[PDB]
Amino acid sequence: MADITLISGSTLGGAEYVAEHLAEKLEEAGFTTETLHGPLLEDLPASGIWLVISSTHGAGDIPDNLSPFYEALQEQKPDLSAVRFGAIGIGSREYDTFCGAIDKLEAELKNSGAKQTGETLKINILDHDIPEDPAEEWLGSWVNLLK
Repeated sequence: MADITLISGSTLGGAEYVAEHLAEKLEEAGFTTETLHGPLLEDLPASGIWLVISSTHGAGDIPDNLSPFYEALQEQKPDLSAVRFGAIGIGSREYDTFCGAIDKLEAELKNSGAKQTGETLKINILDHDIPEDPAEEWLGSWVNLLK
């Protein structure tokens, strides 16, 4: 069983790498985890502390792995007023769209009544594979709020 189910979302695998890396740090922090590839709303209960991670294909298109979640949310707009979530966008950051794919997924969670925790992370993958600002630092700020 997990207590922070991550919601991995890439076609390339970049979000799967970041999700696995984050999940390891969470396990060392003492919290149980899972790395659900592209789950749907009908496979997530209305209460929990989730962590949505999405590639951005350069144009704001969410990867087809996870993009149906945006549609499943807005089509049903259930009460989700006890979901907490985190949000990460990943992509080649020199593109015109700019870790913006994640915004749609978080917005419909927010609209359904959920709320974010921490702040939204950006992860450039064009040139480096993140250089210098670990997701580990951001995760520290997160566990400090979700406790």
